[PDB]
Amino acid sequence: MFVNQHLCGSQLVEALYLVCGERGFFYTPK
Amino acid sequence: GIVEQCCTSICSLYQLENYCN
Repeated sequence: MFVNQHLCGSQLVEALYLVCGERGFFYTPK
Repeated sequence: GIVEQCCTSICSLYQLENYCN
């Protein structure tokens, strides 16, 4: 399942988007 | 942060949820 993979760049942002749903999220690559 | 935990190493659902508002 994608949550247990390497997720990089836009795939990481899209995973956050799908998992977090109405909560929204923060993406801080630092 | 999230890149180290989910891109450079293997992600988890906890790691993603830790960045939900």
